[PDB]
Amino acid sequence: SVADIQQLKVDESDVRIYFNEKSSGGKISIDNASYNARKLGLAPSSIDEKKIKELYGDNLTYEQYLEYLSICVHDKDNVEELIKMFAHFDNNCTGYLTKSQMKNILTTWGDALTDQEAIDALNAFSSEDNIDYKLFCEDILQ
Amino acid sequence: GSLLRVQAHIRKKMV
Ligand SMILES: NCCSCc1ccc(C=O)o1
Repeated sequence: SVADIQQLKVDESDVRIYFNEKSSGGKISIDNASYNARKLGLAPSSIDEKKIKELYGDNLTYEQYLEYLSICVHDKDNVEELIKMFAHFDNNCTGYLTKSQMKNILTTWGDALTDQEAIDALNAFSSEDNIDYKLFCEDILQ
Repeated sequence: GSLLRVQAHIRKKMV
């Protein structure tokens, strides 16, 4: 209600239908809410999930889920912040990180991916060992 | 920080 529901960029019919696909007893789990956010093209982190859990627990009513989705819009996101994070690790200044170097970063810190998730994501992007991380960040943001 | 945004967009893409 106080949330930015109007602004939520997403087809509202999909928002509802995705909720009905995953809801049980009128509520949707956080895991399924984040899944739906992703299907709608939003990118929640653990910070977003923690915020909504702190407010409402593990199972959200429809209204609460709408509020969760509005938390997930991340208008501030840009490619520069993503590139700069990887550039931290590019100490020899090549413009590339290997798949192993990328796998290590993505699986060791933050909202760590599993080895298989990282590997699958990197393999989906490129068949070569050297990854242009600028192009990778451009790809994931869209 | 940034890292989380990177991981978030990868999870989005792989869905
Ligand atoms: N599970 C991550 C919660 S906050 C820790 C963290 C790691 C990296 C960042 C931001 O890039 O934030």
